[PDB]
Amino acid sequence: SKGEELFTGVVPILVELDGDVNGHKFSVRGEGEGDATNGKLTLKFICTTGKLPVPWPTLVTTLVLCFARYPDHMKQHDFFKSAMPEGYVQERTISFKDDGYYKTRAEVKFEGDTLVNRIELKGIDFKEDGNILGHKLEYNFNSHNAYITADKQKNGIKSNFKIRHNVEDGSVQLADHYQQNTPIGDGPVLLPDNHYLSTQCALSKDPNEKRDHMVLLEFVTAAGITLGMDELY
Repeated sequence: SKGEELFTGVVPILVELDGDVNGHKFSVRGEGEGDATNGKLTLKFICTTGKLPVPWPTLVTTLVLCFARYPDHMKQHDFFKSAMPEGYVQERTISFKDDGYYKTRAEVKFEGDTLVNRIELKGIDFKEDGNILGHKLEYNFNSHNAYITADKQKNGIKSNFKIRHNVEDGSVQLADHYQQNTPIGDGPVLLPDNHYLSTQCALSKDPNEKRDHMVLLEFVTAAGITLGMDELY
């Protein structure tokens, strides 16, 4: 697979989400670019339907792991780029402790020169004045490591990880993520050995933007695979 050759430069990104949480419907559109050589994402997201009925941090994980920086000695473990340009399906259940859950299905694939992430999200069983529908979470996103494992019986990968959202009173809201990715095309994909992605996020606002929005700078770097001494020649 020569999919990783599509990420050697800076690649434009389009994100489209349609969401429905407890019947509160919304849409999000994001645009920016990704620089996989540095593991860098820079995106700005707009809620095109007005007010976002959930906190922006709860959508960060849903809103393009093909831009992770895989170190040279781990390039053979990069499922996400190997599926390109045809892409992969990314499905999650995100269970908020003591509250509701999101179900998401996304297609991540190239459309022309642009990497597109197109998502359908459904949220169920939320408390209308819980931390999510009640907008009680701080506008930030802690650094976090997500373990990747191969899912050979589906020709893809899976991952489980806990996101810990800061609550405005000082408590923590757990978002338990269960994730599965499977290729869209029939070409060859890389099934990785066990490793993890290390992610840092900086969330900001655009001063000249009146719509409900999120400016996002994110770094994703792969790690956790023993870089031995044979790989030195």
